[PDB]
Amino acid sequence: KKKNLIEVAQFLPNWGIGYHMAKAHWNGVSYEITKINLYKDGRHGKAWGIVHKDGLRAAEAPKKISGVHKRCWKYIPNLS
Amino acid sequence: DPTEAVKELHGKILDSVNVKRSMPPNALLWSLIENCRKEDDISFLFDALQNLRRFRLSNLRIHDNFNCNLCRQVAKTCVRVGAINHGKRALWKHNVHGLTPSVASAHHLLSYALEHKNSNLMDEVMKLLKANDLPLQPGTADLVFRICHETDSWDLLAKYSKKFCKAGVKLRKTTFDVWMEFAAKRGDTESLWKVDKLRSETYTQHTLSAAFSCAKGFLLEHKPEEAAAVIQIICQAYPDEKKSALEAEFKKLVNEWPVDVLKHQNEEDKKAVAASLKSDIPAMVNALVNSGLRVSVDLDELNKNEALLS
Amino acid sequence: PYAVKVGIPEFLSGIGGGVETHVARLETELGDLSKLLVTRTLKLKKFGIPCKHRKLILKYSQKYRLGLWKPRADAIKA
RNA sequence: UUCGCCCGAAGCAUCGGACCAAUGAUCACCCAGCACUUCUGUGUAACACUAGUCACACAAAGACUUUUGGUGGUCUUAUU
RNA sequence: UGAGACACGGCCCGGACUCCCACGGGGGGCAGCAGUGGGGAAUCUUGGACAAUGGGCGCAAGCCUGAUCCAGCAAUAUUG
RNA sequence: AAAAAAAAAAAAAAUUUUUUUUUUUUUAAAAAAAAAAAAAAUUUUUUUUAAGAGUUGAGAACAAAGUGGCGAACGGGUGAGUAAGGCGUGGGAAUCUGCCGAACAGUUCGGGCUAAAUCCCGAAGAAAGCUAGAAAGCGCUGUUUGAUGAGCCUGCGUAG
Ligand SMILES: [K+]
Ligand SMILES: [K+]
Ligand SMILES: [Mg+2]
Ligand SMILES: [Mg+2]
Ligand SMILES: [Mg+2]
Ligand SMILES: [Mg+2]
Ligand SMILES: [Mg+2]
Ligand SMILES: [Mg+2]
Ligand SMILES: [Mg+2]
Ligand SMILES: [Mg+2]
Ligand SMILES: [Mg+2]
Ligand SMILES: [Mg+2]
Ligand SMILES: [Mg+2]
Ligand SMILES: [Mg+2]
Ligand SMILES: [Mg+2]
Ligand SMILES: [Mg+2]
Repeated sequence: KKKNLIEVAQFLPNWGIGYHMAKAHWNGVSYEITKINLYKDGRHGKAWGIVHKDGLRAAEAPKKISGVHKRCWKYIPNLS
Repeated sequence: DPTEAVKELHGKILDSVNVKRSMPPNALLWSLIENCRKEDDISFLFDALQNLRRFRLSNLRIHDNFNCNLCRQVAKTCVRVGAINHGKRALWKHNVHGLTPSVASAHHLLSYALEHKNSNLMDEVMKLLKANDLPLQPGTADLVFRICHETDSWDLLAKYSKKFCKAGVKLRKTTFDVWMEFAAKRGDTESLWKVDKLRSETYTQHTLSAAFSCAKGFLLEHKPEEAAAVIQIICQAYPDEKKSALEAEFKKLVNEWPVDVLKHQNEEDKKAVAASLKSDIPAMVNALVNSGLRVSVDLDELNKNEALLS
Repeated sequence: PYAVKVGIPEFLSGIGGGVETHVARLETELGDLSKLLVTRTLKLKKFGIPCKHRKLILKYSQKYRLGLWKPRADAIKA
């Protein structure tokens, strides 16, 4: 079964804050995690991030990430 | 299967976390660490760590991993009982237990590997160090050279000495002594003078065991004059504190050194080295007694060794 | 993911819904897929194709000629 | 069809206790976290001959702070 | 409940009638389109398609639509 | 178990060879999970279990059952009641109005339903998010408006 953003961030040190998360079909965009609002079960929650366009930061203040519980998320090992 | 301190401690935690929804005291986690006794009870400890990490983020809003000493102690407890797989899981960079890999956890794993004579456990612990991006340190080099002394692994010596020298670490005196004495055990003369040159680049003045190994390398060339001068200048520059230790090392010459240096040769080279040592080491003892050194040796142990009749 | 070489049977099997029973008749009487893409309802009615199957064939012919739909290549092993 | 009595299903409404079950506010108390102090234990690096000396994290305690989570009280029961 | 109902094919209650029930109890409302008994001198098919027009939902693709459109029965009507 | 392009000619044939980009690893330039059985000098061939798992990489349906939104207040039927709270016609003030058109402002943070939400609760000021697959496109909220409907009232006219 595929993993959402929370189920990927469980196998990450410091809960994935500081890492670049992206959906699997995305091509050249990721979010740099700033806050994770974990729920009770440990598999669902919210997320806040910094958007990066082509590896370059495009926004100043973080924003809440849409589609966190969609089972298509991954972390980029190269950008982070 | 579980020890009862541990089943009770695990529960009191998984009950605070899950039923009361409040953080337990740290003492309960630390006593679950201190009271682990058998291999099966540290799966209970890892379940506790996962549940406490989930609670720390979920209720306390703590993203951070478990701190350094806690990771040191969970690794040393995982290896004190003797579960090495979950012991080496503390070196993983990506884990659901909040464990930060450190040099100290690898030092515990390599201390076990030294104390239990485990040669491949070097290879897994060092591949875990490289995989999980931890830096290479002089104490790691100390432990690695000490274990590959005791396991008859020259390939590990060459590979990891190249890795450590490329990494730019500063090797201590003791690991240099271990390297020179093991190359004396094996008989690589060119490597012996190579590491002597490298340590002369590193430090200036010789110590006991390395001038000792230099004398071993010169005696392998059947040139007892330079060896005698080297141990002369290392004996003059000491007080009389280690008079029993130098006699113990001369007993090491007359007991254990020829066996170790002729296990790794061929049979005609065994005959040649047996004859060469039988010609040189009585002259070496007579030279040392002539130069003024009062050293108690057993020359009968030359013929009492079962290796030296090859 | 779509069929590279598309004929009448690939087209009708990509439509689905039981319309692939008329593959042999449409191969016999129309032959070419490009003739089928401009066939209209009276010709299909003369060939013995019912009302819903006719409407499906005409719908997917219009979709195919505009690029809006292609038959999938996964229907290759029967 | 209308009027006077008796009964009063469901339901809207109005009360009343009730801290019923939540929610909110406000008190304490308990862990835990951030900064702090240590003659404490356990590690890493110099050095020193094996002892010092820094740097860590101690959660290992401390104690006013302040926060996240709980628990136990109150609200002329404050909103359901 | 809802923007909108005190809501034909929603809910609650009471009543008459009716169908199951394993017998404890449940269920129903053609004055929607067809159709059947009955009453009457007397009044039709248990049809086809969503192609058109109109409507609901959907970004669309579409999906629903007995609205409708169109066939069937009847000298019932019509300057044929 | 990566993206793009080409493969038609001499001495039983679906999937391979070549060229350019790209992620990572191995020994500063190049090269490219565990177990069983076999072969070779660590690799390859076949098979079992993988995968609450140092991110398993794409894909297809999920209708399979639901939560939620919008619509089931329209359309369709009948004329039982109703003699004026109805209807016809003309007016009015003390109101609301989904969808639709046009401006402006926002769309922040916690908790609950075994799991989640555009569902429910709380705080500010009211809210709700989805989509780099629908990323400046939808949606929601507040305030001004147009449009359309609805509620309320009333003059006159309307059986025996
Ligand atoms: K239609
Ligand atoms: K007649
Ligand atoms: Mg009552
Ligand atoms: Mg509605
Ligand atoms: Mg209402
Ligand atoms: Mg009905
Ligand atoms: Mg009827
Ligand atoms: Mg009759
Ligand atoms: Mg239409
Ligand atoms: Mg629309
Ligand atoms: Mg019809
Ligand atoms: Mg006529
Ligand atoms: Mg209805
Ligand atoms: Mg109606
Ligand atoms: Mg009609
Ligand atoms: Mg009428």
